[PDB]
Amino acid sequence: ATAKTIDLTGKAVGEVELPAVFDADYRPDLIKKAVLAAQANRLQPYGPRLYSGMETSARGWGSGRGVSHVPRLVNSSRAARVPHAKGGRRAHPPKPEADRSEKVNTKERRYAIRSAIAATTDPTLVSLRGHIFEAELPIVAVNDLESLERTKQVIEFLEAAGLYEDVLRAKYGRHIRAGRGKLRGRKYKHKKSVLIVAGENTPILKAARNLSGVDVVTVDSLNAELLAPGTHAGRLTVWTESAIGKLEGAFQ
Amino acid sequence: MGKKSLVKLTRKTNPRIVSLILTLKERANGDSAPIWKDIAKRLEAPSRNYAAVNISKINRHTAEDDVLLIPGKVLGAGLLDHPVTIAALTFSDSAFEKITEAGGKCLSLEEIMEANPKGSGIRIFR
Amino acid sequence: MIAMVSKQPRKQRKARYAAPLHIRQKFMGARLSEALTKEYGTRSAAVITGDTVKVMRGDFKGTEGKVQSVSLMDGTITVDGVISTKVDGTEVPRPLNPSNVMITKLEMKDGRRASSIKK
Amino acid sequence: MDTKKFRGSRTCGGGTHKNRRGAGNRGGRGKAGGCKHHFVRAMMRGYSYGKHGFKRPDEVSRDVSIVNVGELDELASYLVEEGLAEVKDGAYHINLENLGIEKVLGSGRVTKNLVVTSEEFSASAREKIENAGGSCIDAE
RNA sequence: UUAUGCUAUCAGGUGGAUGGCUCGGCUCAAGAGCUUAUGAAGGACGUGCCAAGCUGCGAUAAGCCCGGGGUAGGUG
RNA sequence: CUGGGGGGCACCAACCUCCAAAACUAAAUACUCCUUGAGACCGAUAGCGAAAUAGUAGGGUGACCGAACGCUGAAAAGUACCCCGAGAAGGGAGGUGCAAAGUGCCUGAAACCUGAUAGUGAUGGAACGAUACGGCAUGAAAGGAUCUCUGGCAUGAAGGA
RNA sequence: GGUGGCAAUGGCUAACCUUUUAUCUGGGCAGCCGAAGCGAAAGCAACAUGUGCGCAGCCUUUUGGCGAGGCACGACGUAU
Ligand SMILES: [Mg+2]
Ligand SMILES: [Mg+2]
Repeated sequence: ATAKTIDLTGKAVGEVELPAVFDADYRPDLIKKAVLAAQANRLQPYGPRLYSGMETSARGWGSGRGVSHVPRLVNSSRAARVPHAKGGRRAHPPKPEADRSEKVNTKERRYAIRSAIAATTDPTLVSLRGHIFEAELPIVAVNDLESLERTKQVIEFLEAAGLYEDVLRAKYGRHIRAGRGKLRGRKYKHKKSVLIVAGENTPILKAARNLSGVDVVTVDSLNAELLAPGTHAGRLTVWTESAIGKLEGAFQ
Repeated sequence: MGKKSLVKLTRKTNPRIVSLILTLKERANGDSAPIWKDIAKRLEAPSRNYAAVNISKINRHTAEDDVLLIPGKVLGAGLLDHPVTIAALTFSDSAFEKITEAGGKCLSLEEIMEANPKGSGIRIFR
Repeated sequence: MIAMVSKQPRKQRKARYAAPLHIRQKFMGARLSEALTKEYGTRSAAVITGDTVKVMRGDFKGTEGKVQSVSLMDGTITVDGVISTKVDGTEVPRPLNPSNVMITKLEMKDGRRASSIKK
Repeated sequence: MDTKKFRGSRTCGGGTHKNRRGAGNRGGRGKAGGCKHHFVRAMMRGYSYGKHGFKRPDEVSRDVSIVNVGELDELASYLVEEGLAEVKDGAYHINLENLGIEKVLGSGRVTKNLVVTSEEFSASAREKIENAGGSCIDAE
């Protein structure tokens, strides 16, 4: 329905009627399913080598030799080729031909996306989910927001709209990860601040890009990860008039 | 509501069903009407065996201006002749259009439980 | 020059470890003093034997002196004044790292030095 | 099976450790043991031995699509709404070869006036169509 | 001061587990794809100031000449 | 050519359809020695047999089989001088370093071995322990203070002299 | 089996294209299952409720009445 529109100076300069996507009921399980399916589809095959631990010609000694019945080397008494022998193969390892992609029907995936979009209207879900804000949900901005081209201007707008403390929270929450993930490329653990939505590709997708936590996307690139990080809806977001225009029958 | 009904409640995932079950038991205690407790025990059954009722069955059995509780979904297959009130858990779009064209209403279980405190003349279908 | 497709620690450490010896000249980089940077337009420079440095980190914060030698493979420089003593007693140079020093006087003798600093 | 349910069970739900050896604890591989020692199971599954009948070539055979008169009658308004049918002088002129149906059966009631053209007609379908005042044309 | 011993804890020896680190491995994707009688791939022998192995090289033997890039050190 | 073939048993007829027994021809595809990128992959008995002086040491007449071995510190500052000793062994004292981390040197478990402390012990019977009561030793932190010990008073179920 | 989306005007797409690097958004009606069965085959082609008993639930004189789903009949399609 109606929501206040705020300019880059922070003053309400209109009252636009929201489309029917924003008016839907919250369904955690559908969002869960959609996010899990997409994260499963990102994955990448792995597994050991084809003949690992088995390139050998070991034979058993049989009985009467006073020892066990495992295969041994032909010119020694060292066991080989079996899963409980040192250097032997592994029983049931991962396989590169295993297919781990998940399926979700288009109707229920769109329904979960609508449910997640309508969740950003509720102040309670956003507030308890982690963020800090002092604005009137939902936040809607005039279409000149796509014209901003320097990060300083975006920071000025965020400060004037009461959404900069979340950006600072994400900046100072960046912290080193624990475990074997540091050595493989995942050195930090990040935080999610704010999502900016624009109708069409503009310089705003390049200006509000370096700001910590902020993810900027166009209306034709919304999925369930962006709106429910970790399968929890209630992500702070900003829209524009063009983005509101794009969502008359977007996911219905 | 022993541990048995608590387990059957814990299996569910959709929040609206859980809220319906709890509020139905509360309202049943409030009005001393076993209708709401019955509907709660029906909604708490396995999800595979819910009710799916076609328009033809309602047309076959009901009469002019009845009130109907369907703990399931009403499907559109058949022809509806006369006005009817069908408060069901969900409607398909064709069913909604047919009931609206006939001149009836399609109100959820919350609306029926709020409007009528006792169900003085409700007919359960399946 | 190794783009953002080198975000893996194994690749970065391979690049820094097995580098061609003409790339190890770039790792001898140190900040310039204010006058040097505002008269050459480069925020930094490379350290070469014969110039005066000001140590900024470690046990010798603030001590100045010339650079007495540079080794490409090791990646360390040697400075006047900064020394360590043997058990029997013999003052020895202590190696440092050029990213812990500041250049205050450049040594212009090559002629190609000015072009080498910038462009 | 649930592997974690059986950490510390040894046999893992099989009884003795002398079960779960190989193919001899199943009676053979595949549908093996047709009628010596699996005959009762063979008859109950639906794998009884025998050959019965013949087949005609698929070049000549056809599988006709069907539609009953009740179905065709009930959804006639939607058919004219989609522009499939036609409503000249009241009676519905509905052609079955544009839908994709090659035969009209007769289960159900007919009350509206229908002028149905198709290839095939059961006798009862024709009787029900013409007892409602309609006409049927053998479409050629 | 009850010897030879038994049980438990502590200090030390031997040993190399656990933890932390890792220029290595493995899998997938995108590219690119022939060479040799103008003597190839592979091998033997030699080649360093002190040089045994590996790597490179061929009696011009960890190497020679020319053009570009690079700039103050180099001698696997 | 007024010819020939085909239309899932052979022949006849109608109808439909094509022109063998000579030749070439890009793109869409397959693969990975190799180059680049990525990873809910392994992390030194794992991952390739090999974190490569690894197809090596070694084993077989031969076809061929085939290992183990990573880590000082920020900086060698890698123990000056003195005494013992046959000593370029090694020990003591004395130094370097935040810290010996003292060279195959990060941390440094158990089995096993040496010493010390507590209990017991040369008249004594065994699955090495569970439960209750005592001796001796300990009981700083993390455990108790109407808590531990000893008694008085009030109510007291089953039972009950 | 437990939980869900859609629902006779049924459900789902496959390869692939849009990939802007493997995600993702939007297309993709070829096809599969359901919708009519019986029969070796040629072939033929059914109840969109006719009757009764009655649980839940509702009404009621607390005894009876209505009674979805359930059960039992009747009628019909085809094969012999
Ligand atoms: Mg292995
Ligand atoms: Mg190994």
